[PDB]
This record gives sequence, structure tokens and C-alpha cells, in this order.
Amino acid sequence: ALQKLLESFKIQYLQFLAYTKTPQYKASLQELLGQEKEKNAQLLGAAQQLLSHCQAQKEEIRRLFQQ
Amino acid sequence: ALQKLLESFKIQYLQFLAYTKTPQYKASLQELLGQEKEKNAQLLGAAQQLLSHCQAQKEEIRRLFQQ
Amino acid sequence: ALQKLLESFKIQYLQFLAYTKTPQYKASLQELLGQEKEKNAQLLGAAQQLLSHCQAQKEEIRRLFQQ
Amino acid sequence: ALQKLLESFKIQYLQFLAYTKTPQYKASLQELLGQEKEKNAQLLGAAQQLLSHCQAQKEEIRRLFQQ
Amino acid sequence: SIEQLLERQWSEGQQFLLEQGTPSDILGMLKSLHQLQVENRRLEEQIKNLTAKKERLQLLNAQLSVP
Amino acid sequence: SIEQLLERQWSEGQQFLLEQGTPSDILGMLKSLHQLQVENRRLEEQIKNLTAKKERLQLLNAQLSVP
Amino acid sequence: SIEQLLERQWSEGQQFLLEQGTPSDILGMLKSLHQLQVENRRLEEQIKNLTAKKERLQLLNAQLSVP
Amino acid sequence: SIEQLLERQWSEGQQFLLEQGTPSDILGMLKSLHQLQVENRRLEEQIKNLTAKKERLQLLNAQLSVP
Repeated sequence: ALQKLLESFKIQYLQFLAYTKTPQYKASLQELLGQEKEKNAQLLGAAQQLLSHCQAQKEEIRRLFQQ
Repeated sequence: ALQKLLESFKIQYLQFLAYTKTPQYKASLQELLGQEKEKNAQLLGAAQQLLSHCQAQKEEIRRLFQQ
Repeated sequence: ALQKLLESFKIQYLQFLAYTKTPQYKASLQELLGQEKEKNAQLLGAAQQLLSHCQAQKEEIRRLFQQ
Repeated sequence: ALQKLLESFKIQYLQFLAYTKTPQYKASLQELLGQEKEKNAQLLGAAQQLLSHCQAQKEEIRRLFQQ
Repeated sequence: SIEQLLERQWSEGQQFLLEQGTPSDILGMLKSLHQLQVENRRLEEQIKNLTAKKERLQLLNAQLSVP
Repeated sequence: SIEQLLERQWSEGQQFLLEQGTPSDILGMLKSLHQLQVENRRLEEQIKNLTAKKERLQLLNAQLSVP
Repeated sequence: SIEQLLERQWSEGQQFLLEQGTPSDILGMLKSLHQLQVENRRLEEQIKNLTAKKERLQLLNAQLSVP
Repeated sequence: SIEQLLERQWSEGQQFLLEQGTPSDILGMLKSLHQLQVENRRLEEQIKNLTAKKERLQLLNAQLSVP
């Protein structure tokens, strides 16, 4: 029963393994990473504002309580 | 017209002036001051708690914000 | 002793009573009331905004809590 | 290369498949489910209190705002 | 009791200082200047009230709008 | 200006009602009863202040303790 | 796309590891242990939600109760 | 224990799907795409944190600024 299965795994294995290594490798990966690095740059953005703001907030709180 | 008035002021003046100086002086004043000093002692009470509490509050705020 | 006093009260009484009734009556009163009515108009102003705002606040609170 | 791998998968397959079906089946599963159902009963607990409390809170808020 | 009679000066004095004043012009100028004086005071406090009732009510509105 | 003189009654009246009062016993009984009266009033307001300053300061303490 | 197929292992594997498992006892023991697992998770988060919704809702209740 | 082995598929599969992949180009393309993926996730949550920590911290700032 497993013979019909585990061989069909090995069918897909080379079918995609040496196959997309060639022309659909840097078509997907380099496009993926493209929007990924763009997203990362996006995130670095918000996370900045938020920390920088929570620098400003906690600074104004020191002032307003002592005042 | 004022003659009927300003004399009636002077009627009341000695009527209460040398009158209650004698037996209704330390009957009222010493009873008044009695409950007054009692009230003062009362007030000193609340005002204490409130300052002492607003010592504790502002101390725990230093802690909880730094923590 | 009071004779030197209560008569000096009556000195001031007519001294200002029939005196400023004439030329310094509507000089002061009508100037006083002038800035008074101006103040009243001022106050009616703030008290409006405050009630009108505390109409808006308590209306938006109905919304934001039910929402 | 895959031959050394996919066969070793099939080694483990029957090694645990008809093996623990027998004596280590209701030893683990029935003990697992035991503490699971206990946990579920635990969770049903907290989630109750929290909803029941957030029934009480939102009821007292209706009162205190209208009052 | 000295004050009890000290205000008996201010009451009867005011009573007849007004009474002996011109009952044609003053009856309109006084009443207006008394009525407005009180009204401008009452309005002052009611502002002071509504001042805080706004603030504290705005505090809550902030609360709801945050999350 | 009528009040300007109306308080000139209350001032000079009080001035000599006290002055003609017994300068041995009253000098101690009055001063105490004046001094305490003021002090009990000042304390009243300062309580009223600290009353709110507690409340509002306790509001913040709740805030910090919650999350 | 490697993951796309990596999860094709986990899916078909799980599909037949269960399918070849005893369909009499497991059909009851698995389903229960899957159903409860999910349910205990969903309940966990819903607690985490209601945890905060309590806190923040209790914040407001404090607010109203203060003045 | 079925999952214990179900993840043994995903681990060894991934281990050799990568290992048999081109060790020159992928070693750079994968590592980057793994490293950034994690980093973009970690950043997401840390935003979600700082999102609330801002809000709740801004709540307090409002509090202080009011009276």
C-alpha cells in the first residue's frame, strides 16, 4: 500500500528538484525576496516611529509628573 | 429721620455691651471655643490622612512607573 | 465716647447721600452696569460652550459605549 | 541517495504503526485525553468567570453613567 | 453675638440707605445692578463646575476612543 | 459707593465694639476665637483640595496597576 | 515552492497514517483528541481577549466611581 | 506519537531537500529568505506590542495633561 505512495513522493522530488533549479528559481525567489525586503523596510519604519514615540511619551511623562 | 435710628443703635450698644460681659460671656465663648477646638482637632485629622496618603500615593507612583 | 462716633456716621450719611445722587450717580452706576452687562454677556458665552460641549460629549459617549 | 532515506521512513512506519496500536495506545491516548479534558474543564472555568464578570461590569456601567 | 449685631448695622443701614435713596431712578438701577451681580456670580461657579465636568468627561471619552 | 461706606460701618463698629470690650479677658478669648475660626476655614478648603488631588492621583495609580 | 511540497508530506502522511490506523477505536479517540485540542486552544485565546477586555473595562469603571 | 514522527518527515525532508539543492546559490538565497522571514515576523509582533504600549502610555499622558 505504501509502495504506491512513497514512490509518488519520489516522482515529485526530482520533478521539482532539478526542474525549477534552472529557470523558475530566480524568477520566484528573487521576486519573493524583492517584496520581502520591501516589507522589511516597511516594518523597520513603523517599529521606528513606535519606539521613537515611546521615547517621547516616556520623556514627557517624566516632566508632567515632576511638574 | 436718622435720629430715630442711630439712637436705637446706641440702645442696643450698652444693652448687650456691659450686659453680656458678665454672666453670658464665658457661657457662650467658652462653649463656642470648646466645639471649635474640637472641630479643629477633627480637621487636623482629615488633613493629616490626606497629606499622609498623598505621600504614599506619590511614592508608589515613583515605583510603578520606574517599574 | 459713642457721641463722637455716631455723629461722624451721620456726617458721612448726607455727605454722600444727597451729594452723589446728582452728578456722580449715572457717572458710576451707568458705567459699572456697562462693564457688568458686558461681563454677563461674556459669561453667557462660556457657560454656553460648556453646556453645548457637555451635550456633545455625553452624546458621543452613548455612541462609543454602545459601539 | 533517496533510497537510503525513503525506505528508512517505511522502517519507522510499521515499527510504530501496528506496534503501539496494541499496548501503548490506550496507555498514552487515554492519559493524554485525561489531562486534556481536565484542562478543558479548567478553561471552561476561567472563560466563564470572565464573561460573567464582563456581564457584571457592563451592567454596572449602564447604571453609573445614567446615574 | 457681637457679629449678630454687627450685621444688624449692615442690614438696617443698607435698608434705609436705599430707602432714602431716590425711589424712582434707583429702584431700576439698583435692582438691575443687584440682579446682574448675583447672576454673574452664579454663572461664574456654574462655569467652574462645568469646567471640570467637561475635563473629567473628556477623560472618559479618550479612554473609549483608544482601543 | 454705598457699600464702600456700608463696610465702613462694619469696620469702625467692630473696631470699637471690641475696643470697648474688656481688654483683659477678650484680648485672649477673641484672638483665639478669630485665629481658630480662620484656621478651621483654611483647613476646610485645603481638605477640599487634597480630597480631589487624592482622587485624581488615585485614578492614575489604578491605571498603572492594571496591565 | 519547496514548502508547498513539504506540507504535501505532512498532509498525505497524516492522511494515511490515520487511515491505516484502526478505524474503530481511533475514529473516536482521535476525533475527540483533535476536537478538544482545538477547543482548548480557541478557549485560551478567548480568555486572553476577555482578560484585557475586563482590565480595560474595569479601568473605565474606576473612572466613573471616583468623583 | 504520530505527530512526533509526522514532524520527522518535515525535518528530514527539509534537511535533504535543501541539502540536495544547489549549495552555491541557495546557501545565499535561502539563508537570506529565512533570516528575513523570521525578522519580519519578530518585527510584526514587536510592533503589535509597541502598538498597545503606546496607546496605554498615551492614556496616562492624557490623564496628566487634563487638570
